[PDB]
Amino acid sequence: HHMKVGFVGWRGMVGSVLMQRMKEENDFAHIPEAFFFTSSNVGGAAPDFGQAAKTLLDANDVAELAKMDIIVTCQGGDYTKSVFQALRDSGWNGYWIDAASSLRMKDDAIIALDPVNRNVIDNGLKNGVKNYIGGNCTVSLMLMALGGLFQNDLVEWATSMTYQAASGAGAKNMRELISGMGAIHAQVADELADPSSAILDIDRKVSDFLRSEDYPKANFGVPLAGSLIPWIDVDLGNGQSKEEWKGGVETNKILGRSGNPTVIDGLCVRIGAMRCHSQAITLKLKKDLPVSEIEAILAGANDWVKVVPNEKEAGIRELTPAKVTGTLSVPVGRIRKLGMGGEYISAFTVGDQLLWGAAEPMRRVLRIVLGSL
Repeated sequence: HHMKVGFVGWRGMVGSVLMQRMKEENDFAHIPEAFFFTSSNVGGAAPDFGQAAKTLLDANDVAELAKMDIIVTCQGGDYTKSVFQALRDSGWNGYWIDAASSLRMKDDAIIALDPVNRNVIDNGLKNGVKNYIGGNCTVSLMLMALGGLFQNDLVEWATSMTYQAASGAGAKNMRELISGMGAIHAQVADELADPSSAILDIDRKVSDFLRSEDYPKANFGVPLAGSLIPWIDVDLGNGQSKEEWKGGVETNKILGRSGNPTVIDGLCVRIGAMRCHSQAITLKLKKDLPVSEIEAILAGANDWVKVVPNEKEAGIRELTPAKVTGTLSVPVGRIRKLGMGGEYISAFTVGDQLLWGAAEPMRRVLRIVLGSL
């Protein structure tokens, strides 16, 4: 009833979304003693959520961290590597709630996505698990949409072809995306304002610009605005990106199915959207069910998924980054039987990666951890 919660990386993008959400749900009213840490500004001002400690503690001081009962970090994997094992080596037996991928595949850690795996979280808490890690964006967003099928063991395999937003690469990448949009338009601003200008002239100027060294591409390396990038994260050397490899491993740990795991594969592609990830998925199901029953199973899974009837007008209104950005809704639609047989379906889902793909599972598992003491 006297728990001390420390926050690291609250000032970065993910941490800033977390703080915003915790303010919106009045989470700090449920935190007896909140503390804010810093890698740069020891003794400076903490964000004012009404907590007693108004000044920043040293994020790199393992003894200061060990004073917390719970550490909530959005600082990233390098930070986690710098202090986590040193903290545990000192005897610190508190809770580590982390956005980063460092500890995802450790046996003493749970990937928290409670609308999908609350039963797993509740069991770790009773069995002494102290590490609750946020899942990779694409998997968590996929399971928010499709958890009804997976949780019922109705999925034999799935391939997801993704349309991933810049936010997953960072604030700098989001700023570069909009800058590129502005620089593309500025090349043909006059022609666009002239209704009699030739489309092929506009077109040639834009395509020349995407191949010119004047295009702003410092962060992605290549154009994103006006283009796409069919590789995300590092090259594993087997033709697979690390983003694609996190697919099968993370999905099966969240559910608890690393014993007889479901195959999750596909291609991860960046497109010019700000912060929604979209996925076009082929699934082979273990049963030939009608679309209506599949849809009922999906709808019943959790409170945030939105099944969209498979019609044009609803699809283009509901299943887009324009609709979903900044919201907690996870629409899924285009549910159709495929030509290969009754057990093959398509699904298309859109989800905000800064919320369900990052900050939102963290505030909820913080509350669960606090509600357990």
